[PDB]
Amino acid sequence: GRVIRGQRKGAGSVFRAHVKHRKGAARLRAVDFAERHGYIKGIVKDIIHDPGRGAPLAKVVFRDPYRFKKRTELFIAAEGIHTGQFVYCGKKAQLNIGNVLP
Amino acid sequence: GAYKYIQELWRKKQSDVMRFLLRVRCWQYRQLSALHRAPRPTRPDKARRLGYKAKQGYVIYRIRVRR
Amino acid sequence: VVNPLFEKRPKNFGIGQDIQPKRDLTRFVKWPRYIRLQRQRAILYKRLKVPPAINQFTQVLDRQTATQLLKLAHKYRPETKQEKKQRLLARAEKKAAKRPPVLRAGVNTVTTLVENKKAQLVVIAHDVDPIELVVFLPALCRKMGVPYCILKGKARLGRLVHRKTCTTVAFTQVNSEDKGALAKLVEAIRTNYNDRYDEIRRHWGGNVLGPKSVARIAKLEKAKAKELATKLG
Amino acid sequence: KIRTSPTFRRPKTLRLRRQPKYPRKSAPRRNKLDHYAIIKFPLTTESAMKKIEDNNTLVFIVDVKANKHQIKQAVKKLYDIDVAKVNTLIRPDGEKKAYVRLAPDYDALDVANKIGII
RNA sequence: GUUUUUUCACUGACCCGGUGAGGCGGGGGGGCGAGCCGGGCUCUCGCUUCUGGCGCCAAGCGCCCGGCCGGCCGGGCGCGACC
Repeated sequence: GRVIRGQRKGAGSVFRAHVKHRKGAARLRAVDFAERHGYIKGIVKDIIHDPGRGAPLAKVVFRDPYRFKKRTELFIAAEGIHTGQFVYCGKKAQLNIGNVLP
Repeated sequence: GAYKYIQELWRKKQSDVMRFLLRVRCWQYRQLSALHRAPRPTRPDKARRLGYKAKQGYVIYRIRVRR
Repeated sequence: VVNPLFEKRPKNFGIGQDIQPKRDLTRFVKWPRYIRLQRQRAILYKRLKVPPAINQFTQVLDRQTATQLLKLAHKYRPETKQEKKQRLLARAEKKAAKRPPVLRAGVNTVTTLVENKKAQLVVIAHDVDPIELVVFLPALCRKMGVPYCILKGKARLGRLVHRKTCTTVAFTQVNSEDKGALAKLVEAIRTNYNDRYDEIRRHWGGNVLGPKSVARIAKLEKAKAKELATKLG
Repeated sequence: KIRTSPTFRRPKTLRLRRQPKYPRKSAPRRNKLDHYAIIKFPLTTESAMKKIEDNNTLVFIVDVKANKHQIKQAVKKLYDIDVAKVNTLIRPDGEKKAYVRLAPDYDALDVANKIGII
């Protein structure tokens, strides 16, 4: 017989995800010395809508501890997070909403 | 001659010395590419028996295939 | 004397305070594949149980005997390509109007003369890249009663001859003024290599964990031993 | 020397230049796009005669591989006249037509008389 | 006495994740608390939380050498940034 519709989805090329207007892979900040032994502080710049996703994203800006650069990450926005809020990261970070820690 | 000793040495592949050497060499060649140039013959007496002469223009390539 | 405009400006290199200084990071370099491969090949010889016939090459002649051995071997170097031609000239003007003793090189020559009782001392390099070339030769020297020694460097053994590397070098015959100097070496080499071959054949190598993995078990056994050291009183 | 970065880069080695022991070809090739081969013939048509008379230009059929610069410096050598500008087109015949405007002090029809078109 | 198999572990074959493979493991140095009477030890941390700011390309100290008349001028090394 003919190859069925659920079988045809694994080949791709029609059933692939529509990722043209998506803002990027939403993920946590990568673990380093600061987030492993202390905390690092960043700022929520804006909260954007990611297409094909009910959750909003937050663009959080940190500063690199080794280079004079500003690093941009896309977190998934906890409810209650506003812009201008400082988001802390690491083992010694306090326990508040929007504050990642182990 | 040393070549007769190396020849009878390679016939004891189940011995401790040869099972150490074969395992570490298999690990080393597994970390390289699928085809690359060896700088010299690994097994010189057998290369010599098969027709390798250690002079200019004789090239040795080491290669792996899937079983 | 001092200028009041010369301030002292310290940098607080804490977490999140200042940008870190450009520190030494040789441990955390992503090394190339050949460097990484040879470095963790050097660790596998410490981890895996090395059989004694390969482990015996790690047991080596020490720092002061090697200099005496090479000092003796410098008097019996083979001729270069220049003295080879000069001897052919000297033979020609000898014809117009005895072999000196030299060093003998090559594992195929050394094995044959050890079998034929011609060698008086054998020097074997410790870093032969296929170890099958000389892994049988300490046993062949010990059974035929020929004194053998193991030396740091096929390169340094390859400087006695005028080549890149040499694997084994045999003293077969020496001069009469250097016979005593050779016999001085032969006694010390025989009491270290040929006499202790029963213990050489039983000494497995490697089987050593890493420092990070032995500190972890040392702390654990320290806790388990201090339990007994403190709960008894 | 310390490793400041955790990335190993390939060190820049010395690169020598080509010093061949023999040239691969014995002689340089002759420039086949010569000043005579680049300009084939002019047009004597009534559409080109008005172009010569009124606009002080000359109309040539040139080689198809020719730039405007090459056409300019080719007219300046064969006919000893400088050029205001060169406008080229490619005909449906396949040939390249060149309108070559002369300087205001040179007169195109008095150039055309000595070359033959009239 | 060979060998069968069950469990507890190890890493080094093999697998996964992260990263621009950036501070990993032990040790040393400094600070806060329990306690013994200035000294060795159990412990911990080593510096950032009121704010939609800024933060790199060394300050400082020590050691040398180099040209011009202890004084002009300009370099390198170590600590700073523990082994």
